Amino acid sequence: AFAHFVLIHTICHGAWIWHKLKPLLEALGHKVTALDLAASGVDPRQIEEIGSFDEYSEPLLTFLEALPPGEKVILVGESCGGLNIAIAADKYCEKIAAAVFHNSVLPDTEHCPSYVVDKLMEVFPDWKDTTYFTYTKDGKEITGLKLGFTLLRENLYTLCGPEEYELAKMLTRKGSLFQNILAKRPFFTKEGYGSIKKIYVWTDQDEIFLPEFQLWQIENYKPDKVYKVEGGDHKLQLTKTKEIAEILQEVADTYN
Amino acid sequence: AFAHFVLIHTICHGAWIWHKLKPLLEALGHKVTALDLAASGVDPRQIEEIGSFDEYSEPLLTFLEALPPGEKVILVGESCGGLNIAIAADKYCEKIAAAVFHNSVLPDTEHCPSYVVDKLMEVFPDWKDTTYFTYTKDGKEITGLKLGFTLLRENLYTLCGPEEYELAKMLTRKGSLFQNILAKRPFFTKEGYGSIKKIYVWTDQDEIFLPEFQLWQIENYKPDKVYKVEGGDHKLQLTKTKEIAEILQEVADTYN
Repeated sequence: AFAHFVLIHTICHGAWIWHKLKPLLEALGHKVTALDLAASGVDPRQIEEIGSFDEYSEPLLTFLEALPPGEKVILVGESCGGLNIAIAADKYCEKIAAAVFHNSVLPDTEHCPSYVVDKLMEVFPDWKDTTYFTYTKDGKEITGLKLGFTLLRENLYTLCGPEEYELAKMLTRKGSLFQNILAKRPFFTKEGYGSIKKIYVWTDQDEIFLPEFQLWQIENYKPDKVYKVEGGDHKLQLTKTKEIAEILQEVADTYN
Repeated sequence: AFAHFVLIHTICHGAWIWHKLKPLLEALGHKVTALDLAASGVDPRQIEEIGSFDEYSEPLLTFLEALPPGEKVILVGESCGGLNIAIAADKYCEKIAAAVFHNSVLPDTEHCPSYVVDKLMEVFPDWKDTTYFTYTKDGKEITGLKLGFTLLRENLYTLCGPEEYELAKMLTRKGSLFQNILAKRPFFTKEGYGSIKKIYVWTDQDEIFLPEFQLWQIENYKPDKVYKVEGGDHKLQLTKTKEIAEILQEVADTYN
């Protein structure tokens, strides 16, 4: 079967991270949309204009809003993109056939929206040469970050080629986790987000979303299906692109 | 010998086009700077803010202005980047060891600055699915363009892999040739631009800067050295990355 996959990058990244996977999925016959979220990739906004993870999610919400009635998509979120998935599913659950988490945060409905980010920061406290700053938006102080090039090289792009790591150095931008804003956000709903099918894809060789974290997330909020990819690195859509496409094909054949 | 290469993308592109060549040059021991020009790549400006090719060149001029006395670079410009080279050389000629034209326009000092663009538009009049718009800046009507995806696929990225063409679809932005502004600009100077060493690199399999155009440019304004790369496509830094590095090494060993 064919599906429309909507690929959702993580903070400080853009659609460009999907530049290998998107043509491969298209070569299997799928439709693929790879969005730039707010203040990401070639989006014209800067992060200091964005006040919350919800506002950061606008391009995804707008895209979903534009789907004609009856059209459903499979969302695919990497790393912090799982929070964009949860936000989207609480507005447009009827348009989501399934959500695929790709070395991603997996929010739940019983704890506040910051819960799995808080845990991530306990498991992986040292972001190496990443730099931080603060800005104010809508009366709140927001911590921005710019991912350090050593962190990128060693922990996110560990096994990626030099030409892929170069893209990351060139294209990663200032971003934010909006952790303190998530901490005060209404909880993700059982009727929206809680109802969607959730497929969790990961590798135990991820050097930033470490096994203790990912296995903690799976036990915290049981996915409908788990796929473990052997080898690769945090950026499985670069290091294990074919295996990810293979998994996404199966998802398309299972969930509609 | 080692050099500091400054890589200059063409209109509608960004530093990202150099993502294969930059690490290769670094693997030979060079220093490499790959800039985003105004309103290009992840630069925060939009094209409608930019009024001339000189203003478009600002990041290059600022970078050159920041070089301490005595430091010289080798500029490398692809496609329309040769006009950024000429603008830069009329301000900072003493900081330029050489300029390398990479399937690039080659402005001169005897004709107005638009001369080789006017000729390009005669040789290659049909930009396929490229779209155009107009905006006004500093009292002039400027023609903007967004490169068509068929043009990209067939004429610029002809032999590039699907994952490279995908990057182009994702990351190319609205831009401008500023042709009518170039047409009224003071001529490039003999003392500045005219004095710099000019190395012209091309392939006769370029499907947009066609052989008639490139050979016309070489006869119009004789380069100090010509290198013809066999095969590849317009984006030689993607299809012939090693050959381009090889040539740039020789340039570094010849010109300082």
